[PDB]
Amino acid sequence: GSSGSSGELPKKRELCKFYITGFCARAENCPYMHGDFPCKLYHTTGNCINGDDCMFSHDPLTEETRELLDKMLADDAEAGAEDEKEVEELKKSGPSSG
Ligand SMILES: [Zn+2]
Ligand SMILES: [Zn+2]
Repeated sequence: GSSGSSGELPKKRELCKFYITGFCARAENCPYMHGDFPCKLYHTTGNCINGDDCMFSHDPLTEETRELLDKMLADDAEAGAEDEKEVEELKKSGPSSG
C-alpha cells in the first residue's frame, strides 16, 4: 500500500451484520464489507481457529482497513451484553440394564 487514500463515495466499509452468519439478502448489493474485510481473531491474537479455509480475509492490515477495526471493536467491546454460561457435564452417572 502506497496511496492509502480512498475516493469519497457512498460505500460502507463495515462488517455487515449479516455476513457474520452468511444470510445476507443483498449479496452484490451489500454496501458493507464481506470478504475483503480483515479477520478479527486472526488479529486478536494472531492465529485464526478456522485456519487457511477461513470465511474472512487474512490480508495484511492497511492504513485504511486498520481504521475499521478501531471502530468495529470499540463498538462491540464497549457495547457488551451478558450471556448465560456453564460447564457441560462430561458424563453423568447412569443406571444398569439386564
Ligand atoms: Zn451483507
Ligand atoms: Zn480468520
